Amino acid sequence: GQLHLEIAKAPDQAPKIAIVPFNNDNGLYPIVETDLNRSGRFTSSSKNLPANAAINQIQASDWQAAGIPYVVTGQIKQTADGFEVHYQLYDVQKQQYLLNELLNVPASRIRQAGHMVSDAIYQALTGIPGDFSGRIAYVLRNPATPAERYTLQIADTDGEQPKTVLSSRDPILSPAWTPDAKKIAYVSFETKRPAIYLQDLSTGTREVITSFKGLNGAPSFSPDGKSMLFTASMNGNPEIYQMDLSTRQVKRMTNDSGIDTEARYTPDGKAFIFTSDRGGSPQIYRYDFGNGSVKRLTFKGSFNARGTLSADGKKIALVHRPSGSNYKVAIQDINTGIVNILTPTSLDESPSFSPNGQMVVYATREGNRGLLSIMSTDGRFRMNLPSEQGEVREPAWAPK
Repeated sequence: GQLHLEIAKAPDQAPKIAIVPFNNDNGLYPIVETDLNRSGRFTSSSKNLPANAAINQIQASDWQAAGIPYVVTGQIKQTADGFEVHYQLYDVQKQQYLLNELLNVPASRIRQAGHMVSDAIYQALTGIPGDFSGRIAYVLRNPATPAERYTLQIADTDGEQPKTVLSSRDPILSPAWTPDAKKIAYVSFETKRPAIYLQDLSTGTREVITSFKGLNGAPSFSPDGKSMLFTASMNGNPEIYQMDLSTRQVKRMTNDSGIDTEARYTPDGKAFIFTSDRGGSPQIYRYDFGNGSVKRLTFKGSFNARGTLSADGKKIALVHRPSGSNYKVAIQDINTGIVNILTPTSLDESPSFSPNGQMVVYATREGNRGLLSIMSTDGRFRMNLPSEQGEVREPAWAPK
């Protein structure tokens, strides 16, 4: 675990979830209790318990007395492959089970099993798919390690189980997830000329998507899996290009505005958003594939840039700078245009929505540490992913 997990701002008040230590536990329930405490919507505990419950044995009179609305029980039984977990979620007020599930775990796949159990608990309580399962890509930058100055890594949502995709003495920029999260793309300078690579995460193998003199990078993949957007400045100023994956057909679309830009597809495949200085200030515009029109989306402030789309397609995470203060991570509703400032940030860098749209990851700096921060979109939960050394940049939450 290169990125270690911190909770910075717990939700002020949230329902509590009691989790009874599973009999013959494998180390599973502490992971579940930790996930529930980083859900941004609940808190959980397993130590100072007011009662004693188990599988198919719970009495709600004592859990109400302690003001506990939700209780989780479990049973672990070893199998030939690995172990089984039989877990339940009990609603105390309704006096009924919200979950009664068995999950087969194949041997040393314990952290993924706890995230699955926690994902089911979260969905049973909020109706929103949990995001404790899933991966986040990031680039570790350490000039105090010239051999691995840049390292592209993929880790779990808590930073555990990191997987190094590529390390190099040269810049590695802008990791972008393929629609089904089976492949990852990135801009590499391991050879002097920048090149967008496409790396199969199953077999390992990579391939050069494009590579020339004016390539800026910032890749983004079409929801249909057929096209890719990227930034490149053949001469002078960066511009947005769309590639067709089948024939490597490149042809340009929009911005020759004098600032660096990045294009991000809308999840419906109808359009993409991008940053533009064509109005005299960096704003987020929307290019419609249908008629080729460009429309401004952000109107508040003198600086709106580095926008990304929520999977549902109704929210935009962006970098917002009121001319008085510095960079802020902001959320704008697409339907209504209401801009929600989430938090200050130290880096003019793109945020990334979680698949459920309830979380957002971004790169910032606190103290002398370059770290990743995960915040709930409503602004009450902060989660920190600091590095032991160097800085963490350009996160990309894997989609679902």
